[PDB]
Amino acid sequence: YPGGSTPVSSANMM
Amino acid sequence: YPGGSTPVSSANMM
Amino acid sequence: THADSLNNLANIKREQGNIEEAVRLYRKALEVFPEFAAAHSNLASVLQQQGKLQEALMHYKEAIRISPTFADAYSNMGNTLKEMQDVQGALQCYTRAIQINPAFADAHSNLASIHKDSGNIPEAIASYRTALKLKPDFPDAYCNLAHCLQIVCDWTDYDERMKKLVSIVADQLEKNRLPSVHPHHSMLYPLSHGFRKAIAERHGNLCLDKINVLHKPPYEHPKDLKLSDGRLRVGYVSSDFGNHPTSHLMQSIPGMHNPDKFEVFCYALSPDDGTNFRVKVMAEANHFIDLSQIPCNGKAADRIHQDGIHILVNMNGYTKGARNELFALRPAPIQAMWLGYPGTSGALFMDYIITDQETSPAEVAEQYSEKLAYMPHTFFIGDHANMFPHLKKKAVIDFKIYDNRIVLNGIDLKAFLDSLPDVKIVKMLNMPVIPMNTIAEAVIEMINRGQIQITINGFSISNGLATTQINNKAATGEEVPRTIIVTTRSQYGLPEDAIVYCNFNQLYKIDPSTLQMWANILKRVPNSVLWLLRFPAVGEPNIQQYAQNMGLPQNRIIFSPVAPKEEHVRRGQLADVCLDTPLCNGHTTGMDVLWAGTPMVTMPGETLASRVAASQLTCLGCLELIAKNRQEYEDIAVKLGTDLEYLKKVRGKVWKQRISSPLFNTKQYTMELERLYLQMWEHYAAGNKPDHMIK
Amino acid sequence: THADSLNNLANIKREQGNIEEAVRLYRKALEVFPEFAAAHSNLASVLQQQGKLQEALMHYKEAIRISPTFADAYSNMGNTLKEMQDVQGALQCYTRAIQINPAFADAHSNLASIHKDSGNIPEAIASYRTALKLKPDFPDAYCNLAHCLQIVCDWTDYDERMKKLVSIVADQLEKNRLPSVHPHHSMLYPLSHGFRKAIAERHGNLCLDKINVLHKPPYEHPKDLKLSDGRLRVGYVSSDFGNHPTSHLMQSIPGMHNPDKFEVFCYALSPDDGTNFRVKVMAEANHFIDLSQIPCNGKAADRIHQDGIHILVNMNGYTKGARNELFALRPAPIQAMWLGYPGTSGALFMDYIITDQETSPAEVAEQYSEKLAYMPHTFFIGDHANMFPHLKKKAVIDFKIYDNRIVLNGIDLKAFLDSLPDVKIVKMLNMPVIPMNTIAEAVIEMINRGQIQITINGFSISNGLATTQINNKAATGEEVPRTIIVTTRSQYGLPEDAIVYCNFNQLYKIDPSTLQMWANILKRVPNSVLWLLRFPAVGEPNIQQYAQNMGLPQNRIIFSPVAPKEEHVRRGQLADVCLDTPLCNGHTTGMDVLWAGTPMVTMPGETLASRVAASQLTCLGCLELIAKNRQEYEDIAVKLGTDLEYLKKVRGKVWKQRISSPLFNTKQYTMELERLYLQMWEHYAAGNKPDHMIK
Ligand SMILES: O=c1ccn([C@@H]2O[C@H](COP(=O)(O)OP(=O)(O)O)[C@@H](O)[C@H]2O)c(=O)[nH]1
Ligand SMILES: O=c1ccn([C@@H]2O[C@H](COP(=O)(O)OP(=O)(O)O)[C@@H](O)[C@H]2O)c(=O)[nH]1
Repeated sequence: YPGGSTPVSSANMM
Repeated sequence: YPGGSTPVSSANMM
Repeated sequence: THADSLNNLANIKREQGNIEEAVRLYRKALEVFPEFAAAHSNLASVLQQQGKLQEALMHYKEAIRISPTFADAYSNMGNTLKEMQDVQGALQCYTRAIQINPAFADAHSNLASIHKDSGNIPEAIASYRTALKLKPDFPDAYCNLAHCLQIVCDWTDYDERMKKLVSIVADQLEKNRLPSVHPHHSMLYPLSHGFRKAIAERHGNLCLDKINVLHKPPYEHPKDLKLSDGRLRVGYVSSDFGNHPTSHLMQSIPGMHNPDKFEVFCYALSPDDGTNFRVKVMAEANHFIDLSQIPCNGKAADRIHQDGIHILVNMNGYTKGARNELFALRPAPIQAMWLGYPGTSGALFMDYIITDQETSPAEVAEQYSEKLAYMPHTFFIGDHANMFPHLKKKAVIDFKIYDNRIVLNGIDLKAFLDSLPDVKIVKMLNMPVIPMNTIAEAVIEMINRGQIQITINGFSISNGLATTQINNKAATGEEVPRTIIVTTRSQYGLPEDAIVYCNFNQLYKIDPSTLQMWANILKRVPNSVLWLLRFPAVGEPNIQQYAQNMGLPQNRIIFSPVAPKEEHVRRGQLADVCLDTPLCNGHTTGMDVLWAGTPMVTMPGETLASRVAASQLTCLGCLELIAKNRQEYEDIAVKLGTDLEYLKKVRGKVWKQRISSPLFNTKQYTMELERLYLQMWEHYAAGNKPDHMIK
Repeated sequence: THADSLNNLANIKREQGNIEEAVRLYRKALEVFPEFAAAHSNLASVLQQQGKLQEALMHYKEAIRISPTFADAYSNMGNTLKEMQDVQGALQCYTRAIQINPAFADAHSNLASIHKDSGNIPEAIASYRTALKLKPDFPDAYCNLAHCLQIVCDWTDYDERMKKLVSIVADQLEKNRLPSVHPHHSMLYPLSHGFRKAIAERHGNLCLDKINVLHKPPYEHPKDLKLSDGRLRVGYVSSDFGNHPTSHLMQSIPGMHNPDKFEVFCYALSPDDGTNFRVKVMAEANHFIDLSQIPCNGKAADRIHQDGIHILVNMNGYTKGARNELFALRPAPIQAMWLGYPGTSGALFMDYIITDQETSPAEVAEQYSEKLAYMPHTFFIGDHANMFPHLKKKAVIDFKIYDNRIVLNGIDLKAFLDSLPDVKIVKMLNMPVIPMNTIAEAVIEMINRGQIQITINGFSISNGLATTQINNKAATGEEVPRTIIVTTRSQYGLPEDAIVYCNFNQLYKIDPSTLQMWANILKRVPNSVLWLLRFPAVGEPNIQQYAQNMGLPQNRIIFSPVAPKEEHVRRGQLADVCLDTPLCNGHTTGMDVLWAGTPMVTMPGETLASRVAASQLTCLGCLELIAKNRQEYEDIAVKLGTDLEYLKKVRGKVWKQRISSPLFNTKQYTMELERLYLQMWEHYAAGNKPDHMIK
């Protein structure tokens, strides 16, 4: 969120 | 330094 | 000349797979001729691949000094720094590579990946386009650009883009090269199930290749529960024990396991982030092991094996922070995929995928490399009953009866209502209604003035938009709010006299067919709006342009910023209906909307990711919300937005069933997971290889 | 229309200085008409200025929803997010502002500042140029671009650029507007001392304006030492108690204070970074107060006053993490500027500047708003004797005698040399020399092969380029290395048969006149190289181009990457001479080079920042290294590079004097600082206002 953080499921680096 | 950090004296935001 | 031959020999032994002999030979070439840029660059690449990043960095520094026009060494050094989490350093290296050689397509693509990972999608798009202008045949840049375009809902030449992605994947699989489409993104594109499984398998093979160099023998596994005193040792492996959707779904599960039959080990792949989610799992698991302090996959797998794990649970799959090399080493006799990854691992080292009959019907077993292990209702779970108990009940303020215009929620809401003189109880549990009097005026005045909080009869009445200013831990879901919170349509610019269709997922889940379906619904329901999120804000003008092209004025779509966790779940109460994305459903997001009591319309597809929402609805007991095709999806959504008595019935069903059904029942879920674990164990103990656990 | 008049009244009361009445009136305008974008945007700006960032953010979110074409609100919301340390969020906002209005010069400039602060100077330069293309008269963008250009050594139209900066500052000071040149950068440009002091004063005035809104009365100060049992209470205020040059200079000072006469309070403005520098100051100060946990400047100044501080020490000035508002509140009767800031605060709330006769001669008192408080030798100090005691002695390997080709250092170096059969002692203390035999071959083989370490007679022999792989705390200076380290010219590509002139500062300190002086030296000394750092790497091609234009081939300048702290100090032993930057000297960097025993040539200017190196050399006792003009600077540097017997004499003088002189003597320094403190106190106690303490 603006002013903080919203963690999400995301891809690992490749 | 590349792969780490080298802290330096720097200006405050304005 | 002798140094040249030594470098050639090292390259030969490198191709054979003998990495240690290659290192020894590169060092001998440097011993003979120390100012050898190519030998330094080759040794650095070899060390980087071994995970010896600091050592690789020494050799890249040598190559760049010796050959100042060696743009390739700057680019490769940038890749090593990126892996070391030195983002600024990596950017500096790619910047220098582009300055040395402006025609170096790879360096532009690597620079674009820094902009992408830093959230600057328009700059990522610009740098990928430069890479493709320079090198038209560039699978990594094309596929990474396609994902940037997906994130911002840029659908220019979409059908042709989708055909090219499929063509690129087909060629890479045929030529035995690692596909440029990430397995976690494969469900977003119209690839075959065979192709999606093959991409996953290639990623699984990378893990096996990385562990084969350790030359570790196969582990001796337990054959009974005697050494564990009749208890099944279950190991949960996750990089997400902390502030992350994974913990927001399963944080209560470890502590709900039966200690008489189970011994729980949680293997954290991430350091402690200081949040209550990490505190809870550390306090409630029988054992908590911080593997982030053990970077070697060999030593970390030895640790898992030493603990005597019977069932090792992969909660990452191909997601950020994963260490699938741990599973490739097979430290446990049974290894299962669970909850965190919505697809197949495609890997032989994973035995099972924990799913259900709705998500993964037996007919589609071919889409998975793993055997299917069914939970009885849905494999999906959420910690909403523990994290947001203040949303179990609600009261409304009648400002003219509506259940979603002005809403109150709080642990002490009953006591507050008891202090009020003219409260009406509308039978559904039941919904208390406060009339448009002095107390109702004070509430609306607070919202209009942007005031943080007020006091009514000694009770704390908080503005729902100001939770971070009142209690930041309550805003993130780390603590239950201790005040009464007000949520209103006016806080988000939503119309007081219209139907609100919502979708709170990241915009990448929307495709042209989905937006067209939504436009068709809006056109059929005059008094209606579509409520979406700036996820990211750069996707907003693209959605608005395509909606305008579909014949919808700007005022039919309302955007809100992404909100802190508690506010996001709470504001779902303002919508009438959630319109789920058929391409890739809301997973955590679907649980969030249903906890608010919001009916969700879905059209299940074929992939696991496109079927989760229908599995959640089937468990909930709302079969009427599941569409078989696009026309039925539109018809269900239009019926809900026009037949107000039907809408009331369905919203009432969702409101009651989120409690009475198994959906949010973490204790029942843990008990069913335990039943499934014992089935897997008894099958293995009897000397059988894994098979589908489908009854 | 009533809401319009209410917003107008709030704007009036805002201009008057009544911020609380302005807030109340903006809220009343919103009470009347809630969908008022201008009232939300004005209230947000007012709250942002009050430091109420979260509250300001609520109102910016309202403005952007109400008016989707309100690019100004997106840009201003971006500024609030930047202040909240949400860099990605801020970038998203500036990106949206530019998409809404591509002609919005301010948004491009704000986007350029994100690229600048994130270290991406070429992107910062590109965005500032777009801002200036759109708005030619834009002081903030022009001055910020001039600083980007300074960082990368881009000297295109330098003289005209310098004239324009002076013209911009002159106009801003005349029109009572905050100058666009930051006071910390003012010494880099040819501004008058009057202008540099006036810029500083305007920054000091911002702090006073921010504290006047708290409406706090003047504090009652102690008039004696009775309540402190005859002890002087000294408060050190710094955001740099941790891994930062400030702690690398003064970390031993708090613990060296005499407890019978002094009570030391360290006020940290930064959270604990987990480093040994923070551990040391927390363990050794009599009191350690974490003000990072007290964001309110009123409450933090109340805390300082409650402690009964007699002398409050400003270690930041206008540097990152400063809270000069604490000093503007005057919680102590004596407030002094010390060590961290190389210039005047220009502020009436600062009483003294701790300096010396060499740095700040009485003649130039006019350059400072503060009264001069002289330390007897230099105000400069370094913790080198405590942090790098392994560099107090050295041994060399004779590979053909040179003191700086192949160097060994270590706590156990004497014991290692005693285990060797044919060690020669060259009288200078003394320098042991190891001959070119079996042990000398094993050392060079390690370096050439890039090997991390070897063992000789049971002693640990480490490759100086691999310190982070051996002991990361020793690499950063947090721990003293426990192995014997090898440092060689071949590790950096330096010539074995030539004079090495070095400069390890950030490239921004170099200007065209300086590079020309250096080119003149190199041309006069055939067997010579200039050794510089990639600080940043993007400055390397600019320096190389200007050097080529001056007639120097590429091979006359050798670049190395920035190194971890210990390696940076240790590798200074490889140079013959350091060429100091006259524009702005090396300060911490000068102490680093002198600890290696490297003579430094300097030309002191008029500003404090241009005179530090000559003050360090005067204390050291090397007057012959101080140049009165450019010709003398070149003549001294050329004499050192050509008269080898003279070079030997000078290097020997530096080697001995870094120990025998007061330069690195922290105990003597603390005792002299204590003498100065008592002079300041006795002057105030006698009822006198501050005056120069110059004897
Ligand atoms: O305004 C919002 C919208 C979403 N979320 C959270 O953002 C995350 C999105 O994660 P992801 O995209 O992985 O959701 P999923 O695909 O599982 O629905 C979930 O924890 C949501 O609860 C949030 O806190 N605020
Ligand atoms: O290769 C290098 C070059 C410099 N430094 C350190 O970088 C900092 C630079 O800080 P600053 O620019 O403020 O130095 P100053 O202007 O005081 O010389 C100092 O702590 C140096 O010791 C370092 O660790 N490695």
